[PDB]
Amino acid sequence: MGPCDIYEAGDTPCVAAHSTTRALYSSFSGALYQLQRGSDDTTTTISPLTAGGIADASAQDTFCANTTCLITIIYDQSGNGNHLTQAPPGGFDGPDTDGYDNLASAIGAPVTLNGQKAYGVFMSPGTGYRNNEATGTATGDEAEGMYAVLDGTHYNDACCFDYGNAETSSTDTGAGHMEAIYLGNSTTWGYGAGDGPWIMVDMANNLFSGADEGYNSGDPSISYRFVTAAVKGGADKWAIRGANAASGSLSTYYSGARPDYSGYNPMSKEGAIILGIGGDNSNGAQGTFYEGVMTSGYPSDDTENSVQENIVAAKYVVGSLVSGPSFTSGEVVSLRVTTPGYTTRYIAHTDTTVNTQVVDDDSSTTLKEEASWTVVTGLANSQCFSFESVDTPGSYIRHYNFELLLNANDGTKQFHEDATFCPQAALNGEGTSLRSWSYPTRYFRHYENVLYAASNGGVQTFDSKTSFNNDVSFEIETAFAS
Ligand SMILES: *[C@@H]1O[C@H](CO)[C@@H](O[C@@H]2O[C@H](CO)[C@@H](O)[C@H](O)[C@H]2NC(C)=O)[C@H](O)[C@H]1NC(C)=O
Ligand SMILES: OC[C@@H]1O[C@@H](OC[C@@H]2O[C@@H](O)[C@H](O)[C@H]2O)[C@H](O)[C@H]1O
Ligand SMILES: OC[C@@H]1O[C@@H](OC[C@@H]2O[C@@H](O)[C@H](O)[C@H]2O)[C@H](O)[C@H]1O
Repeated sequence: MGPCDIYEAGDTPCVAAHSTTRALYSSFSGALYQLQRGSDDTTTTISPLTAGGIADASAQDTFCANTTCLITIIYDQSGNGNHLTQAPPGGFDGPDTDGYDNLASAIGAPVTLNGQKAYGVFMSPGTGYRNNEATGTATGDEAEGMYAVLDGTHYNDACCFDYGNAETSSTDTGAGHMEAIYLGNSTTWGYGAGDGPWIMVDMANNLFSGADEGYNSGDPSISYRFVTAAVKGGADKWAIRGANAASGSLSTYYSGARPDYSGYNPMSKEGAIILGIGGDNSNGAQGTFYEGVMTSGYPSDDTENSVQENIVAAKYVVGSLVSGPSFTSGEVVSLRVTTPGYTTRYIAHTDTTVNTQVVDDDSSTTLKEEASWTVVTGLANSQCFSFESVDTPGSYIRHYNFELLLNANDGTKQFHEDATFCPQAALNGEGTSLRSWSYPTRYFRHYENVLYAASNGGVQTFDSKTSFNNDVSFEIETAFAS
């Protein structure tokens, strides 16, 4: 039995079921999600290896070979057709074309379910999926239950990383017009004990960590690499239950009556489905979606313990983020451009500007240093790396407004995440392709001799698809700074 089988057995069936990693029903064998490579814009679907099995990753790898990929659709295994597509603009606009949010990369969250490779949905700020016209999802004050397996170590405080019930107009229509899971350390509304993140319930104009608006000590900081967030709501009653999806039971952080404030009882849920964003399209949050569902009816604590147990069984385990050459901490390297007509330039810098210059043995000591980088363990992820200036120690290469700059490490989380880059076998085949970690859709890329955290096609002029593969492939060579 898969999650939704258990939910069916409990008389609280799924009305929406999403996951890019595995089937949620034992008998499901259809398409899980859809891909689309930047090479030719053509698509393809990835399904389970076998009925109710894990996703056929190799197929995604085959399809995305020597190019970039995005997840265009996360199908609803339930049959209701509540697939999740690119989120539209609402109370806020997305960073993508005409106000849309960004589709996520297909390789930003590689994992293995019981030894089998699969891909999660790594969402950077500005990314979001939605379905404003679902079927079967609770509305009005109707009871419902939901859950999700997220990455307890990927998130922020910006509004809002959700997965649940939202408004069908993509606008904030007031309190009680939402019921979605939330995971982050935002404190603009509710919040819990510790530094976070916290599993909270977005009920519109308020993320709730418990009964009282604002602070609630009953909701603890939950930060496992694989978190199971279970949330349910009914007639003047709801609850927050969390657990290490990798192992163990669900714990109850909240159980009781609706927060005692106008508009929260009875509820006024509209029935749309959102992911990685807020009900009015707030898109400043980040997270990782592995699998999750919504249901009709208030699930019994028992029913949920079964789902959790099944999850633990799925055996989630972080997957390799690196491919290609790769480096070793403490290694001093020099990165050479492979694009035809620029093959004698190296990634260097002029103060905080990271660019490409012509460096050779006649070059000054200063430039050989500005063109030499010390590779240290990824500031935000030990699997990957961060690049430190040889000439300017204490500073690393980080993206800002998507421009590679040379700033000093200020010890913060932001800096850490903006300075982490993961090695991938060069798209053109020559060397490595340095993929951002916090923005898996972006790679080190030179555009008119200046470095950017560019995507294969986008809203920035430097996101150009023209010469992309070459502009993101670099050869690792001996550091000029010896
Ligand atoms: C959410 O958690 C992060 C990480 O602990 C907090 O970030 C720090 O941010 C402040 C405000 O900029 C800096 O003084 C600290 O130096 C940062 N520390 C780290 C470790 O990054 C963030 O403030 C938290 N958000 C809220 C709303 O409380
Ligand atoms: O690389 C992208 C990103 O740029 C920096 O933030 C800019 C910030 O984001 C919006 O709220 C506003 O446009 C601006 O204040 C981050 O350092 C980096 O991750
Ligand atoms: O970074 C070097 C180079 O810049 C970008 O293209 C520049 C383009 O080429 C000629 O047609 C003109 O000089 C200019 O519009 C590429 O992305 C990159 O390889």
